Amino acid sequence: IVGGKVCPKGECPWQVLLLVNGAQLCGGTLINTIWVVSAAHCFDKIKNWRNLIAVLGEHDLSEHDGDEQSRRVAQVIIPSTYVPGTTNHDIALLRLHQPVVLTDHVVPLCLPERTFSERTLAFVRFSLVSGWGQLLDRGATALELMVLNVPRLMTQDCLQQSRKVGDSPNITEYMFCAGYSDGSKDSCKGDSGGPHATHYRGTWYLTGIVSWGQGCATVGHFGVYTRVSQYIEWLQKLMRSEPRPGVLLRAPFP
Amino acid sequence: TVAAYNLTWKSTNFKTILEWEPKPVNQVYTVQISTKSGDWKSKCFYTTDTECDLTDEIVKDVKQTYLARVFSYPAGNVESTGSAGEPLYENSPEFTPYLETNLGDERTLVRRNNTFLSLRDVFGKDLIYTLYYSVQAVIPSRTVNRKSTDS
Amino acid sequence: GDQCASSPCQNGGSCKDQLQSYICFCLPAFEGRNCETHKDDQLICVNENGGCEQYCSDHTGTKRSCRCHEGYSLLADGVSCTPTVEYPCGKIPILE
Ligand SMILES: N=C(N)c1ccc2[nH]c(-c3n[nH]c(-c4ccccc4)c3O)nc2c1
Repeated sequence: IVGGKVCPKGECPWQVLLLVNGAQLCGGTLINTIWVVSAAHCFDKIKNWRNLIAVLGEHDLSEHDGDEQSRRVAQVIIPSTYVPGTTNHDIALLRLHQPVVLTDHVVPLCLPERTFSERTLAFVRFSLVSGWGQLLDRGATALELMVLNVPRLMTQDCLQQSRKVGDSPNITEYMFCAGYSDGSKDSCKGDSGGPHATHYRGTWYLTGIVSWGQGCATVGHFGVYTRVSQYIEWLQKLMRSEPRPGVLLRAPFP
Repeated sequence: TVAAYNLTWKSTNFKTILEWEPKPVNQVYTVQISTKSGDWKSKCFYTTDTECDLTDEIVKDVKQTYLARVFSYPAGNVESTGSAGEPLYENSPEFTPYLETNLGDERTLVRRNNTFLSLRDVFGKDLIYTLYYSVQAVIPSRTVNRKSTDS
Repeated sequence: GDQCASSPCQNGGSCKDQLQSYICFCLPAFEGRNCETHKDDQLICVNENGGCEQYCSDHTGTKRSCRCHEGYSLLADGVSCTPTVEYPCGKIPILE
């Protein structure tokens, strides 16, 4: 998170940290005690599948206080439409091997209903994005959880405001832009999979997943997030299904 | 669907109406207004008009800078979306009521506690009137508009 | 109406002539150039979420209904939700 602040301990209770072999992989969002939403591209290079762990209640990666809870990730489900190495359909649904226990420091983020997300949450200006990623592009990853308030944009405006040449894919309907184009504030490497969370009338909902950007806080560019409203149906259907075997599952989308 | 164009703020004594073009052929419009850091609020839902009164919103804080946008939908299919899964729209000019509203003691449309506030209440012992040395209201700190019509 | 002498301000508003134009001062429940739009008639879900705290469902020829997320129940006023559980999603316990 470039240009954010330290999320006070416990004010981001849905934040997940995924580790492969003890090494930080990506962020994630707790939607209930056994299900975590992250980004599909985080799993492009996974080989030690048993060694994928999710930590909840984490804050300061250097000091273990009592609140952290670690669970092996039993399954990683990604859309049949995601192509490895690309950025479209960048959502992954993770089944934890055993439920976490909710506490003051471990609380799920509400997965909103699609119409509510589209006609109401999509027009709340600021939402919070969070993680332990780089605090500057190619800079140091952070040790305490960082949170950043970013304003969202409709794609017309995002495309109107962005400069062309750089590693920038198409902004599809499965993505939205949020952030600042003046080089100051954005999400960055290490934050992928994490939450973009919107507050509306006293509750917080999951509106996006940290996904990609041109650098991190590049002038003339915005951060790009998976537009979660496109996948609510797919998510809920998967969470009600009977466990298929396999650690990685490509579930049909739509 | 065709996007609106020529989005224009017509405002006199804070009575503020956005206007735009075209006259819709099998299409309806909705307007959203916000301040730069505020949330978007919708108004004139699925209208066939090419104007939208926004007075109620802008008199809440006449010193903010509001931006408005107009969405275009197939009449009937009010759930239309272009490739980005979002409805077509076009933005207005920015508008800061206090500095741009045309001047016409005279009550303005700015209400406090539902009663209307008058020119002097909105511009303070800082509004001045021309006599010759025929009255004309002037707000000499303004960049735009500044002088009213004559009386 | 046309300019003030032709009573343009509907719903009890007061007209005020300008250079051929006019301004309608509306009553609290109305807006529009001619005070024509009744604020009370837009209780739809695209409009400030229908006044619902959480979910909104419009209905054919009948009032919209407000709804709540799992872990929450709709209160008496038909718009607010209350947690029915210990750790309701989207709430931050150390700030509650
Ligand atoms: N500018 C941004 N808004 C941004 C946000 C998330 C990012 N995530 C990354 C990123 N770069 N490489 C990987 C990655 C993470 C895990 C496994 C493989 C690649 C990432 O998540 N760059 C990022 C840039």
